[PDB]
Amino acid sequence: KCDVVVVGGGISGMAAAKLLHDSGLNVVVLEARDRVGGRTYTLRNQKVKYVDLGGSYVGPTQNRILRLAKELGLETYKVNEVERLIHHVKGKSYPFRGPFPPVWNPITYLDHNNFWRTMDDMGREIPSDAPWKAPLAEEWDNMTMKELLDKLCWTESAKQLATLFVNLCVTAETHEVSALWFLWYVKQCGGTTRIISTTNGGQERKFVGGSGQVSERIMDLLGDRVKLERPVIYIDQTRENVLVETLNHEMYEAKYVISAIPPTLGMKIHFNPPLPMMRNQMITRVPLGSVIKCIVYYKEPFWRKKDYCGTMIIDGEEAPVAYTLDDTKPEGNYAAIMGFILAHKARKLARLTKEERLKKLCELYAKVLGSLEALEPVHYEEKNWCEEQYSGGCYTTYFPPGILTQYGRVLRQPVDRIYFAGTETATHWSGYMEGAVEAGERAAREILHAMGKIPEDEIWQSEPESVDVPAQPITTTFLERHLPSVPGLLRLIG
Amino acid sequence: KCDVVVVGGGISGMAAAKLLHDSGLNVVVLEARDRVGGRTYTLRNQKVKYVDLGGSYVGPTQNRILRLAKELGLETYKVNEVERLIHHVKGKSYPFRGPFPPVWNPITYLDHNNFWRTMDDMGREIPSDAPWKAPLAEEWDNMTMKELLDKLCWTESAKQLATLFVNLCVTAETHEVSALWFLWYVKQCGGTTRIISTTNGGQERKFVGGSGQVSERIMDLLGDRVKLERPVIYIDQTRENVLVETLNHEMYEAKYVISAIPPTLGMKIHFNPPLPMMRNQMITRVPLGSVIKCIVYYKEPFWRKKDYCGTMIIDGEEAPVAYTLDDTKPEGNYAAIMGFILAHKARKLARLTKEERLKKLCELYAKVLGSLEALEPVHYEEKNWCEEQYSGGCYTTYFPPGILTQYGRVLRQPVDRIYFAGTETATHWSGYMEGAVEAGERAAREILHAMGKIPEDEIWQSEPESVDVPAQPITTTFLERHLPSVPGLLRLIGLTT
Ligand SMILES: *Cc1cc2c(cc1C)nc1c(=O)[nH]c(=O)nc-1n2C[C@H](O)[C@H](O)[C@H](O)COP(=O)(O)OP(=O)(O)OC[C@H]1O[C@@H](n2cnc3c(N)ncnc32)[C@H](O)[C@@H]1O
Ligand SMILES: *Cc1cc2c(cc1C)nc1c(=O)[nH]c(=O)nc-1n2C[C@H](O)[C@H](O)[C@H](O)COP(=O)(O)OP(=O)(O)OC[C@H]1O[C@@H](n2cnc3c(N)ncnc32)[C@H](O)[C@@H]1O
Ligand SMILES: CCCCCCCCCCCC[N+](C)(C)[O-]
Ligand SMILES: CCCCCCCCCCCC[N+](C)(C)[O-]
Repeated sequence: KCDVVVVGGGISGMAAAKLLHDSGLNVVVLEARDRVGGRTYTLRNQKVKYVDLGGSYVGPTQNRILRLAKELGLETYKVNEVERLIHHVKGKSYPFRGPFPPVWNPITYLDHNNFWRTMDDMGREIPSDAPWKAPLAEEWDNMTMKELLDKLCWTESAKQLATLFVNLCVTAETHEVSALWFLWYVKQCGGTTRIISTTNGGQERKFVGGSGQVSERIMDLLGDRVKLERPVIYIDQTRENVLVETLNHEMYEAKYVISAIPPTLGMKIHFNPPLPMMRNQMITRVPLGSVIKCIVYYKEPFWRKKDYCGTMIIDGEEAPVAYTLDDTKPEGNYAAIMGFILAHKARKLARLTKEERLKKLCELYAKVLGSLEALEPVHYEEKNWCEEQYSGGCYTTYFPPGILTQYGRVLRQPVDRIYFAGTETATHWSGYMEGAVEAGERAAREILHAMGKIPEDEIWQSEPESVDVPAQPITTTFLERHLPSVPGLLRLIG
Repeated sequence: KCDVVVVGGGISGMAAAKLLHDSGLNVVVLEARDRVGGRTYTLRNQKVKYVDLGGSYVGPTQNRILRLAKELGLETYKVNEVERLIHHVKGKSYPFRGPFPPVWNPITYLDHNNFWRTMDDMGREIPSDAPWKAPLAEEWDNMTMKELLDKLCWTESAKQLATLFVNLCVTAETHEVSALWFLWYVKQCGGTTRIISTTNGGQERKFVGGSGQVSERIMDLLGDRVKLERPVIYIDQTRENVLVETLNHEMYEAKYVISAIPPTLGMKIHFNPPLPMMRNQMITRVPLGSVIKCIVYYKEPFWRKKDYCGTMIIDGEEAPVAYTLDDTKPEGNYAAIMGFILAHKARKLARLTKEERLKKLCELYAKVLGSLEALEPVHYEEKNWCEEQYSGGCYTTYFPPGILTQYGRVLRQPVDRIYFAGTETATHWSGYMEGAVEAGERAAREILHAMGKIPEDEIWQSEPESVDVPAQPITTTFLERHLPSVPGLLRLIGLTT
């Protein structure tokens, strides 16, 4: 008994399922896996209490997920940043404060500052709405992030940090991704400072008890309406009602469909009539990134006694993990260090066993933190999202050179009675649980409008700022704004 | 009755289905569409007699498809190249002979000759077998064709021809594709001259009566064994026998499976257990190209009376088609001009209607050939492969930067009892009907060897050269081999100063 069938049981699909349900429509969520959540997964066991193996951090400006979470009963806590962060470079650890690791060489400094600034400068020229309408869309999209970096960075030290920055943001290589798309990505989160910041940015907080809780609690509000172990394999739009068919043979009929699965994963559904050419091809050109999330558990948060907060930014090819955060529960309990094994390394180290990875991570953390204690883990958890069939990767989808301009506007164009959600279709914090909410609700409202229940006026809604997580605005030093680039200085002579 | 289930009813799947069948095994071909052939499709109707709307040309060195075709009863005929070809550049038409349009400016000449030569030089370093083992695999793979071209080409005239060359070979933009992969592609066909040549190259000949005939005639040899309208949707390897399930609900059980569908199209099958991480992700990173094949029929082969053979190479953004060949049947009958609408243009002009495209093609062919007669088409056929669900595109699969080195060796690595065919897994003329044969048969022989019926020794077989289409070898002028590059000349005169 269905007005709308939502494909996809993740935050986006649930967010949508709920909005429709709240508005008095009969919905149904068909979910392939034996669990809701998708790219969020909260493991619960005795050694760990709870742990986010998937999507986890939420921050200021991410108002939608914060709102939906509150209403569903959930609370946040601050990720630990009281003590010092560590930038570990060329085999040595240098402690620091603030978002960016400091650089002492005045030339290198000019270069670094210019890089971050130019990402943001370039970004101001790309609309979130429609990145392909950027004045230099063609040029920028026809060129990789590695190219742009090779051009923009006069120092090896800045090329390397920039690379790490790209690797960490989108779990792909700089040579894999289009410049236009990457620049769009960063800007639709609020620029470099917002995206890279723990305190006052994207990694500020986590949900008490896990984020799996979000889509779980929505499943509760919907009773028997969410159907687990139901992978959709066929959508048929020939008749008056849309027929949607699952791998186990059940048939569902609906006036409308929200597809809230990752773009490329539409490949997994057979369509009748065939999809329009643009979409048929678009969905083969949009891969997801590669990451292993790893958590190592320790008797005590030892790092803090050495005045380290747990954050490590680790340069170099040999290091299996480039970025860590402290994962100790808000109490002091269950101390842990979180880390990502990114991009090409997620492929290299997947060859090893669970134990061999644990060993490599510990030896690293031991070197970086300079403490024997890191060699004594009390427990370990990991997830390699590269092997998930109904995910395709993590965190999100990336666009190779040339594809955003050409196939861009396809992603959220309705196909008859199919409407498209999922975070990759958001316009603010796309890539994140936030985007998942934006997209989920907009797609729902699109259907509402088609049924003539709300005006076009009302499809895209703005969101009131959170009271519990107010957003400090981002500011820049006069010197930051005005210092020359390395070439610019060379030009200030001859 | 199933020892091996073949998914994929195209030339590769059939080539395979037959090899196994001839060796006394019970096979089954499960095919999604209501026809075999796949990326070959031969339209038959009264206005046209027959027309290849899909894969069509065969040439010297393409011995496998040539052999399989002969044994199946088929014959070839030469594509028309008797008269002059046309290079149409900056609004004007310049007739010429030989494979390459001539260039007169001595500087530009050096640049052009060096470009073609360097494609081939770089290629000699890449193993067909395993392109990712090239000495400079990382560097080359991390970089797009547009990048390599921007670096290699000192003249705009050469950048443009090189771009067209890329567009035409792989139906993609230079900025879309990895340099390593592209250089591999060209070299596994026999280098630039072989790939671009009509006479004595890849476009020498067509099959009399169509190429759909190839897989069709194999369907005949197999009786009721090919099951049309059967799209596979689930493969299950948990048990002793592999279960394969179709969209209409039928179950098939087999000791082994050949998947002979385009790599990325495996996405369309749900697996149990899940695929290994590498494949699972590989198959999202491997798109197919974009092309519309367009044939315009005329009362007579009028071009020939003007001493033009029908070949047009057309530079420039405004032209909807960059390359045409003469499609007149070997008799003189049903005169026609064949042309491709490539890459980004395939997306742009799909917006228009059948008639609007015809008009644009006619106006172009009229300008290029300089004859009002082109404005008077007697009939028109077209296929836009971009809209094919069970194809994904045409002609073949292309690799974006970074993917070949990382995900390369995954393409033809067995997954338990699944073995992988399809042309994208060939090593000689991959991308082509030839490749489809190579890969089909190798896959089949892989299974044969797993059952201990033939030695490992015998999985990859070499192929005797055709008697009807012998291969003239490729040669180069002394001057071609030794003329400086543009930079090389700049160097050569900076050693007087
Ligand atoms: C995995 C990853 C993601 C991630 C992260 C770290 C990693 C390791 N860290 C994050 C961070 O800390 N902050 C944040 O905001 N997000 C972070 N994420 C990204 C985040 O997980 C995603 O942005 C978000 O969860 C996306 O949600 P969405 O709903 O848009 O996509 P999904 O979660 O994958 O849900 C899709 C559901 O659809 C089901 N599915 C797939 N195919 C089918 C078929 N064919 N039939 C029926 N159902 C299907 C999937 O199973 C899934 O449940
Ligand atoms: C389309 C294109 C191709 C082409 C060409 C021009 C264009 C417009 N010109 C060529 C040229 O002149 N010379 C040449 O040698 N080849 C040319 N081609 C390329 C050529 O067609 C291909 O290289 C070759 O045909 C590839 O064959 P292969 O067998 O390897 O791949 P396929 O033909 O697509 O066959 C696949 C079959 O599998 C079926 N399928 C797909 N999905 C499923 C599922 N899920 N279940 C069951 N069956 C499935 C497809 O329908 C297809 O029949
Ligand atoms: C200049 C420091 C180098 C970059 C530091 C910022 C780390 C980026 C964190 C992005 C993590 C994204 N995600 C999904 C894990 O939240
Ligand atoms: C230097 C002339 C410009 C390139 C001319 C060669 C045309 C390449 C033909 C490739 C066609 C491939 N295919 C599949 C249609 O056979």
